[PDB]
Amino acid sequence: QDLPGNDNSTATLCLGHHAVPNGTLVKTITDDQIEVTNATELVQSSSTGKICNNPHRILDGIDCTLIDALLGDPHCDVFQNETWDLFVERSKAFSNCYPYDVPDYASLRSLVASSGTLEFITEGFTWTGVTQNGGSNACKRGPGSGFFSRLNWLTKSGSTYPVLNVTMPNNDNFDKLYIWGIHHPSTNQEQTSLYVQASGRVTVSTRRSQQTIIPNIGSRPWVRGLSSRISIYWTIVKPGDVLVINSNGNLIAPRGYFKMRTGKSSIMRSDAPIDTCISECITPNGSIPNDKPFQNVNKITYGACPKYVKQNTLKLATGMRNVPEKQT
Amino acid sequence: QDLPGNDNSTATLCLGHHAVPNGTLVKTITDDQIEVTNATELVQSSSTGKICNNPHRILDGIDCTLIDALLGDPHCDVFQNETWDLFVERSKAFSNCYPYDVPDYASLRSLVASSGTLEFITEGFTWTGVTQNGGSNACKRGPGSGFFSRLNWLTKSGSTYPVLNVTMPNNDNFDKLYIWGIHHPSTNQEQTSLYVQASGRVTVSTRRSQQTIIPNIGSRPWVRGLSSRISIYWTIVKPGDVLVINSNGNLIAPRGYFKMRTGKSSIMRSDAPIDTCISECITPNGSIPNDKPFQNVNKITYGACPKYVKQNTLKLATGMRNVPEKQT
Amino acid sequence: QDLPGNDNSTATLCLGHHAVPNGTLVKTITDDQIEVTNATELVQSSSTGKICNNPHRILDGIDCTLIDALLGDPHCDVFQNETWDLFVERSKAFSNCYPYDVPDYASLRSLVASSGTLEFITEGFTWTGVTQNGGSNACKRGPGSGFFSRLNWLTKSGSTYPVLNVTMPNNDNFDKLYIWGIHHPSTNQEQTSLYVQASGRVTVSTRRSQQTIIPNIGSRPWVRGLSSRISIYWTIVKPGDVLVINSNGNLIAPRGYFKMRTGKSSIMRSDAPIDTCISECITPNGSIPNDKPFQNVNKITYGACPKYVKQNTLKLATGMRNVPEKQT
Amino acid sequence: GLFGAIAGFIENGWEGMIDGWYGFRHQNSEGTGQAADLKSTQAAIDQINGKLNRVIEKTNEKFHQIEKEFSEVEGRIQDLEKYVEDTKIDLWSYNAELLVALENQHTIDLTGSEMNKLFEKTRRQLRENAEEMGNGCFKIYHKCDNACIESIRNGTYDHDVYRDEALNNRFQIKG
Amino acid sequence: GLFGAIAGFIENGWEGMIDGWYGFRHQNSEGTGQAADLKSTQAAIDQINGKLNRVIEKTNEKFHQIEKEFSEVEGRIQDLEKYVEDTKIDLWSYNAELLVALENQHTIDLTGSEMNKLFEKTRRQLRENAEEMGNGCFKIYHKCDNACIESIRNGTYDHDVYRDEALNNRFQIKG
Amino acid sequence: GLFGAIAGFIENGWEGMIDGWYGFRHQNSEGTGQAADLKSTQAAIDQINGKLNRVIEKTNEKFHQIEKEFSEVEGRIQDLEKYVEDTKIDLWSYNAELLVALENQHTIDLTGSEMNKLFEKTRRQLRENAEEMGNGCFKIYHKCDNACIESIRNGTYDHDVYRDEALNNRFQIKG
Ligand SMILES: *[C@@H]1O[C@H](CO)[C@@H](O[C@@H]2O[C@H](CO)[C@@H](O[C@@H]3O[C@H](CO)[C@@H](O)[C@H](O)[C@@H]3O)[C@H](O)[C@H]2NC(C)=O)[C@H](O)[C@H]1NC(C)=O
Ligand SMILES: *[C@@H]1O[C@H](CO)[C@@H](O[C@@H]2O[C@H](CO)[C@@H](O[C@@H]3O[C@H](CO)[C@@H](O)[C@H](O)[C@@H]3O)[C@H](O)[C@H]2NC(C)=O)[C@H](O)[C@H]1NC(C)=O
Ligand SMILES: *[C@@H]1O[C@H](CO)[C@@H](O[C@@H]2O[C@H](CO)[C@@H](O[C@@H]3O[C@H](CO)[C@@H](O)[C@H](O)[C@@H]3O)[C@H](O)[C@H]2NC(C)=O)[C@H](O)[C@H]1NC(C)=O
Ligand SMILES: CC(=O)N[C@H]1[C@H]([C@H](O)[C@H](O)CO)O[C@@](O)(C(=O)O)C[C@@H]1O
Ligand SMILES: CC(=O)N[C@H]1[C@H]([C@H](O)[C@H](O)CO)O[C@@](O)(C(=O)O)C[C@@H]1O
Ligand SMILES: CC(=O)N[C@H]1[C@H]([C@H](O)[C@H](O)CO)O[C@@](O)(C(=O)O)C[C@@H]1O
Ligand SMILES: *[C@@H]1O[C@H](CO)[C@@H](O)[C@H](O)[C@H]1NC(C)=O
Ligand SMILES: *[C@@H]1O[C@H](CO)[C@@H](O)[C@H](O)[C@H]1NC(C)=O
Ligand SMILES: *[C@@H]1O[C@H](CO)[C@@H](O)[C@H](O)[C@H]1NC(C)=O
Ligand SMILES: *[C@@H]1O[C@H](CO)[C@@H](O)[C@H](O)[C@H]1NC(C)=O
Ligand SMILES: *[C@@H]1O[C@H](CO)[C@@H](O)[C@H](O)[C@H]1NC(C)=O
Ligand SMILES: *[C@@H]1O[C@H](CO)[C@@H](O)[C@H](O)[C@H]1NC(C)=O
Ligand SMILES: *[C@@H]1O[C@H](CO)[C@@H](O)[C@H](O)[C@H]1NC(C)=O
Ligand SMILES: *[C@@H]1O[C@H](CO)[C@@H](O)[C@H](O)[C@H]1NC(C)=O
Ligand SMILES: *[C@@H]1O[C@H](CO)[C@@H](O)[C@H](O)[C@H]1NC(C)=O
Ligand SMILES: *[C@@H]1O[C@H](CO)[C@@H](O)[C@H](O)[C@H]1NC(C)=O
Ligand SMILES: *[C@@H]1O[C@H](CO)[C@@H](O)[C@H](O)[C@H]1NC(C)=O
Ligand SMILES: *[C@@H]1O[C@H](CO)[C@@H](O)[C@H](O)[C@H]1NC(C)=O
Repeated sequence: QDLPGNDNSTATLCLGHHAVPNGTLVKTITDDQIEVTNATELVQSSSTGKICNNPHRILDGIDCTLIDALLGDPHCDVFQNETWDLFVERSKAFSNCYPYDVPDYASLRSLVASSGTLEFITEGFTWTGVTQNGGSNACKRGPGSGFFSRLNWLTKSGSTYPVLNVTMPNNDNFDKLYIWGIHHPSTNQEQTSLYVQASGRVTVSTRRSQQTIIPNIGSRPWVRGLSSRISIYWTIVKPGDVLVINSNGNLIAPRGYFKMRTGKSSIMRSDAPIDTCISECITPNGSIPNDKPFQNVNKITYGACPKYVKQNTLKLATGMRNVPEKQT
Repeated sequence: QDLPGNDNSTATLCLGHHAVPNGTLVKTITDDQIEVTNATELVQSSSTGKICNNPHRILDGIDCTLIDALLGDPHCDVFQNETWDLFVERSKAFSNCYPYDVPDYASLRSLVASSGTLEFITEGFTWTGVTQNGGSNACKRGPGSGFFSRLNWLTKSGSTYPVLNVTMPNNDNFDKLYIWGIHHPSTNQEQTSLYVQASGRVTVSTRRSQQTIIPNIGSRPWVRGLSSRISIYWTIVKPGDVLVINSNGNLIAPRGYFKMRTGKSSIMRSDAPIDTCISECITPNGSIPNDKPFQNVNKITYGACPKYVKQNTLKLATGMRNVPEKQT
Repeated sequence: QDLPGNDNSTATLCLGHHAVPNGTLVKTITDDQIEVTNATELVQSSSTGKICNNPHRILDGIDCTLIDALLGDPHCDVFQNETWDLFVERSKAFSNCYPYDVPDYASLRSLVASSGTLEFITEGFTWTGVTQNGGSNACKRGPGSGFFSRLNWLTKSGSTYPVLNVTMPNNDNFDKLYIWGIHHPSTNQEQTSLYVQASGRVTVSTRRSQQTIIPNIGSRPWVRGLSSRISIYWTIVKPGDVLVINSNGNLIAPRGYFKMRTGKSSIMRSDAPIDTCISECITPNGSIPNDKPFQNVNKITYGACPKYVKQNTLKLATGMRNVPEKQT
Repeated sequence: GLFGAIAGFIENGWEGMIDGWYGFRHQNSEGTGQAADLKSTQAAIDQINGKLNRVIEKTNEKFHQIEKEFSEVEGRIQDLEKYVEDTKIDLWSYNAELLVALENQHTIDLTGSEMNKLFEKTRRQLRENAEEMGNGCFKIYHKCDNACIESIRNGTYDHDVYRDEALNNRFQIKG
Repeated sequence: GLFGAIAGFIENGWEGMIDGWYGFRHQNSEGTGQAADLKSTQAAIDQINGKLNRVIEKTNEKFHQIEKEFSEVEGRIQDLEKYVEDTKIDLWSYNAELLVALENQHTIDLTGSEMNKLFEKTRRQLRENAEEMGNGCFKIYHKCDNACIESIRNGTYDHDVYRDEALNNRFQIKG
Repeated sequence: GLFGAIAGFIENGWEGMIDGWYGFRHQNSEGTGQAADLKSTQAAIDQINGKLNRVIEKTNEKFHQIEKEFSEVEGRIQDLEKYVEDTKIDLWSYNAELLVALENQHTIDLTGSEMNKLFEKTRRQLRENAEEMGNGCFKIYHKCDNACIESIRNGTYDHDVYRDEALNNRFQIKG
């Protein structure tokens, strides 16, 4: 095309790719240590060590267990009508009120903890023919004897205890959770002294269910001067239903109902300090950043968190093979 | 080879691939919207809205619950000795017979529902010294009072309720499921009136097990004029074993046994209409076609169904990249 | 460079790859039978049929169930204070001692089986005012009548079964598991004869819990001449806690405690013969080699085993495509 | 695409090729015209059907399972029932999403492979008689009428037949 | 690497190329010099970002789950609670491990593909005027000054412009 | 295969090559001969061993799990126990099946890659002295005795040594 050139020479072009002096090792299908130019870590492996108090409502239980907050141990009256997204239960929580036990504590703690509210409505129960407001010197309301704020201990008026037979409709729009209980005396003399009859009986029923618990007289170990226990029970009454509480003795009566909610609330045991900062993923070790897809901090989590994995490191290559000419 | 020519010219060949004007978007490892020539949908996402009555045996419960069909609520006598692959429980099911409760209703409904049969064999139980066939005006057999067809309510004869002690061997080839119960009176006067003793007791035993239930006298809420309940219990008696029913009061006796089967039967709550058509996958929303590998209609399913997935669409590219002649 | 050669000729080089006459078929993403030069089987599908007694401690239960070894059925006194990694329960296991039942047998067998030890410490319980060491002609200790080695059947002194009220602290470093029980008489005359009162009662409590069981008088089926049963219960007492056993009748008292451990022990039902050989993976079908990643021998396993899969064969191609020229 | 033919050196597709997935277009001394290649079109199709059949196979039947909808608040056991199913659903959703992604990625490379294989094949056939103009077209350096184009397309093209003609006016260094 | 360019015919990388991932070096008629190619460097980068964004997306929120730490020995139900979570953890661990392996494998082939594509592209452009020395360098058989090198690199190189010159001293069978 | 060499341009395999996976046959001035290539044979083997070792590693020990066989009909809790295990087994079965499929697919492309890489490598070495006859054989256009064939095979072939000879009787447009 162009005219015969008076010169003659060639040129050389070489293609190639960069390489870095340092370079990270990564796993592959066929090798488990191959060095690439660059990688990114896919496993979150460390907590800040603090539960960020934002954006979830974190209620610190301080030295109360959620069940004591519910029953209303004097030292937990702080929590009345409280609300949470995550209730944090501290290892140092204690109780000091009448010795109780909750047969299936596990489910009561669960269903209270998901409801997320401790909102109490007092109802006009009328106990005809018994003495109300009994308390104990093991559960002190300040100077005096006392009891759980939400429970009502009924004993003999004058020298009898009648067959209590009360009712409380759920004419409301929502489910109502009633917590009640039965007192187990330690001696037969204690049984008759308080409730007159030799054997109490509590039957709590709705149209849908019934439960009859009979007390058990006997000595248990000394807890706060007492050898007696009360066992805790719960009844949910659906809208339109009726609660009928019938007893001839040993009843620990409900003073009304807790409202049930359906939300995203939970409870978590942790001694991690709550701090002001915003983090959506909470583990009992404190909050962790959900930038990475997987995490290895803890298998217990609340909120938008990375998926727990056994691996503490998983590198994703974000660059080609590193084939250096020199080294550094 | 051949000879020098007079004409001289070249030619041009070009390779290429088709492209479509329309074209579907699809996800990849490296992009999440790349346009291909063609895709196919892997998520089944819609029901016909009808439970096809073929090929599975679908028994519509109409207004009976499977447990009422079992106990034999008068309004469900239709189901006696019925059989199913899938029992469909309707939201509109009701019961109108003596108020009962089944402690662990959940397991009784399960094990009846997998057995798949309600075949009843009446056995010659002989209740010596008590009145049989008691019924209630809350459970009407037509004009009169009545009871569950498969249960036998025993009351005193004149002045006495004896300690019943009967036995019924399983000399048969199969396991026998016996449904029995205990009556809880609402008043003490009711207890003594019916069963003479102040406290009934029912112990049902085999060589392998025993259960003793004691009744609970007290007022429950009014259900069909009654403040009493009966609680339902079940005993499976293995081949070669013996059933011994012993009671001094409050027994609701079995009239024989249900046969147990081992099959592919289940129960499903659904208000979807049953219709004549053939579909192997059933969800409570109606049947769905199992051509696709995954589905998003419902997580509850019976039969050969696609795997439930959260995704409501997952497109599998079934063609190359679409690179059209002109993008706009 | 070199000088002109008279000859003028070319050469031919051909590249290619080996092929084998035989060749295995394998699945791919796009085909499910493609023939490769060589494959390796990834599913372990056969047992040796023998449980290798190494390296795990395998205790053969011979004709004892772990619960009978625990309670101490005479015919199982062999197992006292034994220890295992895997307890093997044989189909031919039987029991011949007083008829008992364990409400939630399932959890007692589990927690004993993971503890891995049957180490018994006798404690100085002092039963004041009752007769000890009662036995039965259905549970023979050699020529004579006897009972479970670890249980103590108490009956009255003279005309008195006092209210037993004993205590036993856990001043130790570890959790203690106490097994106790209650006797259910078959006749009322039997109840009063043995325990004087018309109704026994057993309450076993710690600071953390209580359980009160009341017996149930009635006829059960004849098992070894007896119509009575004893029901078995367990109480774990944490370090620092106290056990209080209180009863006025029908107590089957603990003679001390079992030590609880936390290890890798389990129990497995199998009739596979134990043999001397070393294999880390055990299934009830015998041991299997854990060279392959997956297995299809049994879903029940103990030790380092391949993952159970439904597939009985999964071939991993370990060679190229086989494209033969002859055929074979 | 790993091979760089589709959306690569072959700039774009032909909306006009309604009779196959891959094919040929030519301009020669007699006219122009197009024709789809059926062998690579089948190769692409059968692989896509193969994977499609494997993913469309094996529905597992399930009958009595666990209950998955509750209407009363129970606590611990119901909590577990809901956890078992929720973790099951999340694991299967992960599987369906990774499966179609992995698959789609592979289908684009597989169809792309077939393009480039047709090209390389046509390249080898033409031996010294054509030059790649790098846009997916070959310049054939000799008179190639419609039957010649039919023989390149049906794989019977004898390159020797035109080697001298081509070679001469290919390397006629005279301009 | 499937394509055999990186760690293959291109012996090693250049620690010196600090301005791109792939590029050119040239010995030429007015000095030796290097320059990174930005089009293949972006292609490599965007695919890696794409996969990276897909794996970094979608954290599932979970609120009230099952309890995963117990402090009392319960037996059967607690045994099941521990089994559900342990099997969940093992399944997700298998998934994270296979995912990064599968991915890493693919990233090495993808970046390797881009290398080989730049090479093939440069090859096609140079048409009959260069020969591959098989080490990732082309010998350009004609006088190619810095602007010529710039036009090969920016894809405007007209091969015809140097065809005669090249072709002549490429096939000068005279030695 | 993505690259189209095995079961592609290399029509079939050699049952006779008992000493390697890939190799050379030749027919030169002193007769015919075959010889396996050990470098590509190791490359293919080591990758296959690598993946094989990764899939053959890590058995998880499990000790006390949940009971998986029942002998009495219990209802709700037993229903859940069977569901947890059945869903576990189906998830792991899906994993084993997708794993060997994914793998097998990749092993066929990996061994195919090595074939094509050996080819391309031999191609580059021969520079202007050979033509591909497109069936996996190169026609070497100069007198190449057994030592010449040995040097192509051991990568020391100097193409310049035969460039003039080859080039001349390669392009002798005279027929
Ligand atoms: C049944 O047996 C139990 C245990 O043998 C008896 O419980 C013990 O009762 C005594 C007397 O009340 C308790 O004593 C008090 O203990 C506190 C704390 O150490 C101390 O400060 C007091 O000054 C007094 O000593 C003792 O703690 C308690 N022990 C246990 C383990 O609970 C019970 O009294 C017996 N019941 C009957 C009716 O016989
Ligand atoms: C214990 O307390 C409960 C609730 O306070 C009492 O239940 C109520 O009993 C009355 C009288 O039987 C029931 O009245 C009946 O209502 C139906 C429908 O209106 C009607 O057919 C009857 O003529 C009569 O009016 C009432 O429904 C029932 N209420 C509930 C919520 O169950 C029970 O009587 C008390 N028991 C004792 C022994 O005091
Ligand atoms: C309540 O009813 C049950 C069953 O009807 C009665 O049980 C039966 O009692 C008899 C007499 O003890 C048992 O007979 C024995 O059989 C063995 C074995 O053959 C034999 O060696 C003894 O000498 C004796 O004859 C019979 O096995 C037993 N049957 C069952 C199924 O347990 C029970 O006696 C009744 N109880 C009362 C208080 O009426
Ligand atoms: C209702 C009632 O009478 N409560 C009394 C109780 C009960 O007798 C015991 O708690 C039974 O265990 O005993 C006290 O000594 C106590 O310290 O609590 C005083 C208290 O007034
Ligand atoms: C066996 C028996 O005597 N049944 C009678 C019952 C029971 O007394 C109550 O159901 C106890 O709650 O009461 C009736 O009024 C009823 O309407 O059912 C009449 C019936 O004959
Ligand atoms: C403590 C005691 O008195 N045990 C006696 C028992 C019980 O009376 C029954 O087991 C109650 O069911 O009866 C025997 O006949 C027996 O064979 O075991 C003798 C034995 O000495
Ligand atoms: C709790 O909230 C309810 C809301 O209606 C209120 O009536 C009740 O008195 C409150 N009690 C306390 C202690 O805040
Ligand atoms: C998180 O806390 C657990 C115990 O709650 C501990 O075992 C674990 O190692 C901790 N992990 C990190 C990353 O802090
Ligand atoms: C490594 O990759 C990550 C993600 O692509 C990126 O943020 C990081 O900067 C990369 N490293 C370098 C040196 O670019
Ligand atoms: C139910 O089936 C059994 C089968 O033997 C029969 O004896 C029984 O009488 C049947 N009863 C009814 C109501 O169909
Ligand atoms: C199926 O029914 C459920 C409730 O049973 C409903 O929430 C869901 O959206 C329905 N899905 C379809 C596709 O009908
Ligand atoms: C898209 O792919 C599916 C499955 O391969 C097929 O049935 C459908 O017809 C394809 N679309 C077209 C236009 O061919
Ligand atoms: C069981 O072991 C303990 C260990 O202290 C010992 O005291 C006890 O006597 C042993 N009993 C038997 C029967 O071996
Ligand atoms: C293992 O044993 C089970 C029953 O325990 C049996 O069904 C299964 O087929 C056996 N498998 C092998 C490989 O022995
Ligand atoms: C097939 O592959 C396995 C694993 O790589 C190997 O042990 C076996 O020897 C191979 N077969 C042949 C004939 O080499
Ligand atoms: C290929 O095309 C040429 C020209 O039409 C024809 O002669 C030849 O027979 C064809 N061969 C085949 C196999 O179609
Ligand atoms: C390419 O480089 C040449 C030489 O510098 C220049 O003339 C030409 O315009 C450039 N083209 C582009 C698109 O950069
Ligand atoms: C390659 O083969 C030739 C001919 O036998 C020999 O001279 C040369 O040294 C060989 N080189 C190597 C590295 O084997």
